[PDB]
Amino acid sequence: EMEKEFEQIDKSGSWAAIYQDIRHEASDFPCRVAKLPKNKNRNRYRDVSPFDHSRIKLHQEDNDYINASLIKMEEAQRSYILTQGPLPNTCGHFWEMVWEQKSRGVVMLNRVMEKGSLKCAQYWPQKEEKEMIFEDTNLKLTLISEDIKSYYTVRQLELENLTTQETREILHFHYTTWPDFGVPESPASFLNFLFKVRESGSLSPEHGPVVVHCSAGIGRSGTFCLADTCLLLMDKRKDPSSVDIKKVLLEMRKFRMGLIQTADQLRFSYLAVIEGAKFIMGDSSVQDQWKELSHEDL
Ligand SMILES: O=C1C[C@@H](c2ccc(C[C@H](NS(=O)(=O)c3cccc(C(F)(F)F)c3)c3nc(Cc4ccccc4)c[nH]3)cc2)S(=O)(=O)N1
Ligand SMILES: [Mg+2]
Repeated sequence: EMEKEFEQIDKSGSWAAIYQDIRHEASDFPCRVAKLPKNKNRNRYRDVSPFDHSRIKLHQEDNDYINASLIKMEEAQRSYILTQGPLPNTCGHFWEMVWEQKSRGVVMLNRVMEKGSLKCAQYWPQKEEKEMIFEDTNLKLTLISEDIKSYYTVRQLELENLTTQETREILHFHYTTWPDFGVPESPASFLNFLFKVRESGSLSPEHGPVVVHCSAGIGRSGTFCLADTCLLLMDKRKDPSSVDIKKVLLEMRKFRMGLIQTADQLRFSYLAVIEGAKFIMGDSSVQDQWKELSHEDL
């Protein structure tokens, strides 16, 4: 039924109309804290703000603001923190959030520079011997190792609370070829990556919410979370054909504005879920097929 709906949307050529209807029906909640004058330099984009009700609060008394939102999907039983690409002055805040929320994984879907423009600060160390210290938050971050694939890289980071000396291993899943306002090369390349994150254990409820970000934390980040959530629901319900992706996206938009930024990212989300359903329904060949198709060992 999901592919029947997909098939009729394609035949009618109504992706833009469907997507615009979602934009029109999406929740509108205040973002008063994000808009306070003192928080202007903590926001990368003036039109992308976290709603007050779902924003992540830093545990510091000075200013607890960070442009990050808790997306809590009740039925799917999974939470995600979606945030913008950190700014030069909010990298300490970013890691303080990771620490305080007890996240185990960070999913990055953009590159630091895209088409001649900075989209995110270099918030993690590129070299083992050049660790980073965020003085304002008292955290130390070290690159332990990295596994570089053709379109994505997985890194092992060690985050240390300098005050208590406790250290934690943080896994960084960096998708390096997802164009801004665009889509992955194929459902296979997207799913291969998603399942790598799932298999790492990072999404387990024993850990805090995975932190997902792109440049604004809504387009690419929204696509990633929508597909994951829909696949979770299909695996959970007695009838996987009951999953209404448009309803799931409207639910996600109650927690952060603008998730899914183009009609084609919405269409791609359908393809990813339709393709991923094969695995949910049993198929044990699709995963290797996805890896092969993704050409990750290029
Ligand atoms: O696939 C994506 C889209 C990126 C993205 C999404 C939103 C923004 C916020 C920008 N604010 S602004 O300070 O660059 C900006 C730009 C224009 C107007 C504007 C106001 F509405 F006037 F505030 C703000 C931004 N770019 C547009 C382009 C766009 C146009 C039509 C439909 C969809 C997107 C709209 N807002 C930046 C990156 S992502 O990193 O979330 N992944
Ligand atoms: Mg070296």
